[PDB]
Amino acid sequence: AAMASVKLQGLHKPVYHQLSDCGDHVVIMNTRHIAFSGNKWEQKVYSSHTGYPGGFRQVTAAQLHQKDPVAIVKLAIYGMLPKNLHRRTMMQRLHLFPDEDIPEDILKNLVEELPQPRKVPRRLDEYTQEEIEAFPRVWSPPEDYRL
Amino acid sequence: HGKSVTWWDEHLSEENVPFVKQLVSDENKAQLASKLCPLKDEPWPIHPWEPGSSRVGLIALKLGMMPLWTKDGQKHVVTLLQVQDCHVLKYTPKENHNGRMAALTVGGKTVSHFHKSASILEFYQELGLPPKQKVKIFNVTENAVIKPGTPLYAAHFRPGQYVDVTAKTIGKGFQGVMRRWGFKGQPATHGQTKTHRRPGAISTGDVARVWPGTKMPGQLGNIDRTAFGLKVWRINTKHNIIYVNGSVPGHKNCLVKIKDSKLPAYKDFCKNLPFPTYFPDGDEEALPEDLYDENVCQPGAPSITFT
Amino acid sequence: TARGTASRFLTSVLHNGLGRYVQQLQRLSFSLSRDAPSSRGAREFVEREVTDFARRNPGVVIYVNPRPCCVPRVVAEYLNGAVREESIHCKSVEEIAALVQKLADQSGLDVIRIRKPFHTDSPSIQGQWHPFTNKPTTLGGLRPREVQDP
Amino acid sequence: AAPKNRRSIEVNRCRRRNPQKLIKVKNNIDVCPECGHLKQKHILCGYCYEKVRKETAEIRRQMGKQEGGPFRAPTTETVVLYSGETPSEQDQGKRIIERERKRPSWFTQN
Amino acid sequence: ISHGRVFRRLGLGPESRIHLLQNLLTGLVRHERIEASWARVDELRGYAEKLIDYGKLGDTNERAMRMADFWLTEKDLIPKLFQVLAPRFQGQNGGYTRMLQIPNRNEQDRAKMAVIEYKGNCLPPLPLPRRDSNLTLLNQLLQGLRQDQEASS
Amino acid sequence: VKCTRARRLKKRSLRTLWINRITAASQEHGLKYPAFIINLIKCQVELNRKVLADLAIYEPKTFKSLAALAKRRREEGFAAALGDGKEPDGIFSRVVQHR
Amino acid sequence: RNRIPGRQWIGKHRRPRPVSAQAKQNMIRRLETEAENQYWLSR
RNA sequence: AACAAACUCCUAGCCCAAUACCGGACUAAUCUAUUGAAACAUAGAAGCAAUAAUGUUAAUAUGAGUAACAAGAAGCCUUUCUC
RNA sequence: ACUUCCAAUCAGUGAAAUUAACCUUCCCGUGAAGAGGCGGGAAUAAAAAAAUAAGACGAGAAGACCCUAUGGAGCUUUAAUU
RNA sequence: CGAUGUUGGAUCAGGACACCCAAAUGGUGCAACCGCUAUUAAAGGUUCGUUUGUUCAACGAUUAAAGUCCUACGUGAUCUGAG
RNA sequence: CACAAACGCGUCUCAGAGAUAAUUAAUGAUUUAAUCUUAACCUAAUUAACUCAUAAUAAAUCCAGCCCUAGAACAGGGCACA
Ligand SMILES: [K+]
Ligand SMILES: [K+]
Ligand SMILES: [K+]
Ligand SMILES: [K+]
Ligand SMILES: [K+]
Ligand SMILES: [Mg+2]
Ligand SMILES: [Mg+2]
Ligand SMILES: [Mg+2]
Ligand SMILES: [Mg+2]
Ligand SMILES: [Mg+2]
Ligand SMILES: [Mg+2]
Ligand SMILES: [Mg+2]
Ligand SMILES: [Mg+2]
Ligand SMILES: [Mg+2]
Ligand SMILES: [Mg+2]
Ligand SMILES: [Mg+2]
Ligand SMILES: [Mg+2]
Ligand SMILES: [Mg+2]
Ligand SMILES: [Mg+2]
Ligand SMILES: [Mg+2]
Ligand SMILES: [Mg+2]
Ligand SMILES: [Mg+2]
Ligand SMILES: [Mg+2]
Ligand SMILES: [Mg+2]
Ligand SMILES: [Mg+2]
Ligand SMILES: [Mg+2]
Ligand SMILES: [Mg+2]
Ligand SMILES: [Mg+2]
Ligand SMILES: [Mg+2]
Ligand SMILES: [Mg+2]
Ligand SMILES: [Mg+2]
Ligand SMILES: [Mg+2]
Ligand SMILES: [Mg+2]
Ligand SMILES: [Mg+2]
Ligand SMILES: [Mg+2]
Ligand SMILES: [Mg+2]
Ligand SMILES: [Mg+2]
Ligand SMILES: [Mg+2]
Ligand SMILES: [Mg+2]
Ligand SMILES: [Mg+2]
Ligand SMILES: [Mg+2]
Ligand SMILES: [Mg+2]
Ligand SMILES: [Mg+2]
Ligand SMILES: [Mg+2]
Ligand SMILES: [Mg+2]
Ligand SMILES: [Mg+2]
Ligand SMILES: [Mg+2]
Ligand SMILES: [Mg+2]
Ligand SMILES: [Mg+2]
Ligand SMILES: [Mg+2]
Ligand SMILES: [Mg+2]
Ligand SMILES: [Mg+2]
Ligand SMILES: [Mg+2]
Ligand SMILES: [Mg+2]
Ligand SMILES: [Mg+2]
Ligand SMILES: [Mg+2]
Ligand SMILES: [Mg+2]
Ligand SMILES: [Mg+2]
Ligand SMILES: [Zn+2]
Repeated sequence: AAMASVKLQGLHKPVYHQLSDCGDHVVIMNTRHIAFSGNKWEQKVYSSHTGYPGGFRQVTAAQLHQKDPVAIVKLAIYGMLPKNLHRRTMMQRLHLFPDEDIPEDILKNLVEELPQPRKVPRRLDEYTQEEIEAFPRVWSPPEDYRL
Repeated sequence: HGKSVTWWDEHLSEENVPFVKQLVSDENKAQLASKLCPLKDEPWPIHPWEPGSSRVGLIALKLGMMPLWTKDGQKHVVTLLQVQDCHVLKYTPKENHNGRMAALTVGGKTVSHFHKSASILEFYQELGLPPKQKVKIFNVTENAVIKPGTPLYAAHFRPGQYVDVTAKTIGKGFQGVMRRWGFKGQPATHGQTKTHRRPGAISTGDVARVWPGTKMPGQLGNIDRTAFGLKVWRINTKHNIIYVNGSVPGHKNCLVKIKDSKLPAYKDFCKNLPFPTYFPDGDEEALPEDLYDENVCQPGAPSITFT
Repeated sequence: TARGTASRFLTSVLHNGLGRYVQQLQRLSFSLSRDAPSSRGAREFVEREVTDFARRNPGVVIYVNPRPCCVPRVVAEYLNGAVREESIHCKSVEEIAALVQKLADQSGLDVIRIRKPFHTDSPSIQGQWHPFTNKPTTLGGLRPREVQDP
Repeated sequence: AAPKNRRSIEVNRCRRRNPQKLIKVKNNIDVCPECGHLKQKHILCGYCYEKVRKETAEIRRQMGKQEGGPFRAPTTETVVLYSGETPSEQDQGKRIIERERKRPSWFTQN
Repeated sequence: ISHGRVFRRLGLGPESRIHLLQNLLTGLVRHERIEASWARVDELRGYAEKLIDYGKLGDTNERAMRMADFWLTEKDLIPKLFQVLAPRFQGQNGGYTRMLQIPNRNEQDRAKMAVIEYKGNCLPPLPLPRRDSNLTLLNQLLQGLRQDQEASS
Repeated sequence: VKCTRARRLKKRSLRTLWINRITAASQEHGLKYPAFIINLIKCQVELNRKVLADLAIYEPKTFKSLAALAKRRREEGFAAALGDGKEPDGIFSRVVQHR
Repeated sequence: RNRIPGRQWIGKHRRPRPVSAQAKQNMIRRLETEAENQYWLSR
């Protein structure tokens, strides 16, 4: 959301000004595979009130992502944009897709892809045999121990 | 251009008003009688029944109520629902209506051409049917699709089945809070001053507002309601009359949406029923005049003896 | 306030001062009195400074019309057609000289709020910023997720 | 209850000029074929009916003079005859009303 | 909730409702053409239709005489009903009276007026709304259909 | 009253606007605003934020050189810290005093 | 839901506002300056 | 690091906040003494200045076209009916 | 349940308390200690007619309770003067 | 204090859980039944009468149970005025 | 129940899947035992909420007039054979 919020407002254009209608579309794909840091999948809760008495609903982050795949990302951006009346206008330019299923119309409008903010660590099975042999063996286990 | 309002009878001469009525009347009979061969006009393929399949309902007219007695001596009240003119109008593909089940459109009883919109009349002209009064949307699985223009009869429901009823209830206008919600009223004689049917306190002092769910006087009655778990006792063939247990919503001579019951207990109770609908031509046999449930005391049956 | 009055951009009339400088003041007309005590400042200015002022500024025409009046006035007209009324009622000799000298240095445009303290024509030297002025070009101009034709 | 503040003219103009409160135009106005005046499609012509009502009053005024009593009513049918006419064979046996003016065009003899 | 109610509340109550229609009906019998408020005239039409039915019964029937005694408040109209109105109406069954909407009264109340009259009255005819003649352009086009239809069928 | 207070705030708001434009044009070259300013002052280039914003918009090439100058100066500062501290000042880090 | 009784900066119960890392540095910077102040006044 | 004040530098100056009380310099509009004569000057005098007293008089709104008020019917027009 | 007077629509005449300006939302927190206006967030095309009275510390009477005033008066007496 | 109308009931109830009932469970000086005690859960429900102005309390009958408390000890521009 | 209706004291209908808290059990390491695991993988028994399947709503642009089991007004349903 941090880099997506900047693009929507236009804070990357040196011609930026709040009165001007400068603004750029942002297309975010693979929003079902977001990785919440720490235990925020079970601790962070999104709450809303329907207005009617007894209509206070609190939903865990895991539950909300299981029902609406794009709700987690949309709410994060929806709270980081400026709280003026332009927030509704600039949210319409944000396109979210749960997976890599984008209509051909949207694909033809793209220009460049922003780099990923977090470097994805690789699992053990993704390391090549050259890397495994390159890393030294720290210790020598005894031969008589049963693993 | 301030064009003046006009109606069909404005410019018709006295010698042509009967002629126009005859002209439209003859077209209706020719069009209706030309649809009486659903299986002889290249119908869509018919698939065998499968678990979890849904059938097509009807649009019927509520006549009235009759008492009915069962073989155990108990008394039941049945509502006479008559199917006057029922035809499937249009078919919507699965992915264009809901994404899970296809939609089949069913019309109501015949009405006059002279009091419908241009688009509505044009739509029926392409199909070749007289205009209908009420049009409802039915959710039907892909294995029970019916070619549009296929007539439907009251034999579509066999006695012993449980059906639902959806229709607009009796509108009682702008009714007070006592009638609408059932709030108790204030006493009538122990000094009460200009307060006998008012709701009273409507909120609390602290909140300083009225909650959205608060009950207040307003419109009552003219809304869509559904009745579930109504058993079918008797089916009449020549008059196309359906008997349903209990009371159905809606006033007399109204149009009622009838469908198979969606309650969990009454699931998959359509294997022993016509699928996708009753075709009189295919059977090539005459059904009984009246179809009775096994627990119904027929009018031409011997008197009940508890010996 | 700014929202109450009009505004104009910093503009020089007839591109003055680019090729040559032309004194935009055109004429002055003094309406003083020979007997009113309030016209003493005007009378002293005419006797002493008017003759010397005309020599320094040969491009202006000075009219003196001593007539019965109560409030002495000086009217200055400029080339662009703007006429500015002024009052020299009961002012000292040196105050008149400062006021007249100020009228000689004004370009004649309306005295309202100036939106910007600068004016320029064709300021986009070596190019102006557009969202494509700093983005590298991809081989073949391919979109981020575009499949190659072959 | 009493108002809390004075309503501004901006709010009042919105309420006093709402399309509901404006006068709706009428599109069912037509010219009467006989007299050329104005009438509505579903309403009898005002000028033509007033023409009939004035004549009807004169006929009824003549009848009153032919029955002096307040409780005198004919036991037979009534026929109205104008100047230059005589009762027909089918019109015999009925009371006769005489009017001096010529028979009007709109009134039709049978 | 006024579902199924075919009557209207007029005057000071159910009793005054009959008396108001009693005076109007008496005026209608004597004069054969009266004008009143459209709502009151609409109610009067129902009674005028059935009063002729009692007249057709005869001068000897006791119920008809008693029924006509109450409604005809002026006693010189009973012979008229059984000897003029009833003999005149023998052919038609329900086409006894006509109702047309007179324009609004030129007074403050601006009430909706109506004119009620008996068939074959001895008065100048009302300006009835005449239909288009068969020579009109639309009627001529439709008459072409009828001639062609009758030629083949 | 609001006219005078806004006039005081007019200078603050325009200064804030310029910094956003400078940050926007600096992030385009991969250099943050805090690094672009301190590493430019070390080159004894006394340009206020007003003219830097104008160079950002109307001088895309020149602003790149200033951004290039700041990045080169910054990389020299880290080299001295990484070393023993006895390294001679960088070719761009030499301080010239006018007297 | 949770309120600070009375005024939030006076009384027995106050706001739990903690000292920040920036505030610690400000104290040290003034302390270093004042440490130099009392050395030049020594002799 | 950075961003950040009525603080402090920079360019020009007419070169530093305020409630009760106290000090000073100017001044709108009247009349009079002399000037002035498309509306002023130096003086001398006062019924000498109103965004605020549930202020006074007069006029306007808002609440509001809202609350509330009245004529028994038909006709031949003033005669018959209903109470 | 049903009638009449009210009521709502149409035609005529047409008043009152009230009113700083209002382009007059909800929640939590703050605050002269109970916020439509502040702060953090939410909601949000504009108007009309008909209803219910939680809030605008609603409208009405310069609080009758209570205290103060070297402010009054009525009543009683073993107050003072007479 | 140029007014924040004051007990109880009637109407409508919003909320908390320190739970009276309804659901799940640990312990017992828990064999079963009837109990005592502790953890978890607030969507729904929590009676009708005699006396007192009564809230409270006593008593009769019953219920799965007749919970505690906040809401200007909710609610008089909705009613009641016994106190 | 003196309207062709309204009404109760009368009649009719009332539901599947996921998901959980305390708690219970399997496999097993830090601690080659054991051990329900703010150790991992898989898996089991299990309150109420809650969410959802599902059902209701569905036709842009005849509308003067009359009728209506539609209705304050405005809307809505009928007016071909009746
Ligand atoms: K405190
Ligand atoms: K209220
Ligand atoms: K008080
Ligand atoms: K509860
Ligand atoms: K362990
Ligand atoms: Mg109704
Ligand atoms: Mg009651
Ligand atoms: Mg009273
Ligand atoms: Mg009463
Ligand atoms: Mg609130
Ligand atoms: Mg309504
Ligand atoms: Mg009716
Ligand atoms: Mg009436
Ligand atoms: Mg009628
Ligand atoms: Mg506080
Ligand atoms: Mg503190
Ligand atoms: Mg600063
Ligand atoms: Mg000072
Ligand atoms: Mg003070
Ligand atoms: Mg003076
Ligand atoms: Mg004064
Ligand atoms: Mg004034
Ligand atoms: Mg007042
Ligand atoms: Mg005043
Ligand atoms: Mg005046
Ligand atoms: Mg007005
Ligand atoms: Mg009002
Ligand atoms: Mg009224
Ligand atoms: Mg009116
Ligand atoms: Mg608003
Ligand atoms: Mg608050
Ligand atoms: Mg706010
Ligand atoms: Mg805010
Ligand atoms: Mg009203
Ligand atoms: Mg209202
Ligand atoms: Mg306020
Ligand atoms: Mg209050
Ligand atoms: Mg008040
Ligand atoms: Mg006082
Ligand atoms: Mg007292
Ligand atoms: Mg004292
Ligand atoms: Mg005293
Ligand atoms: Mg005294
Ligand atoms: Mg005295
Ligand atoms: Mg004494
Ligand atoms: Mg007050
Ligand atoms: Mg209570
Ligand atoms: Mg509750
Ligand atoms: Mg608990
Ligand atoms: Mg329990
Ligand atoms: Mg209370
Ligand atoms: Mg009370
Ligand atoms: Mg009251
Ligand atoms: Mg109240
Ligand atoms: Mg009392
Ligand atoms: Mg082990
Ligand atoms: Mg759903
Ligand atoms: Mg319609
Ligand atoms: Zn005419």
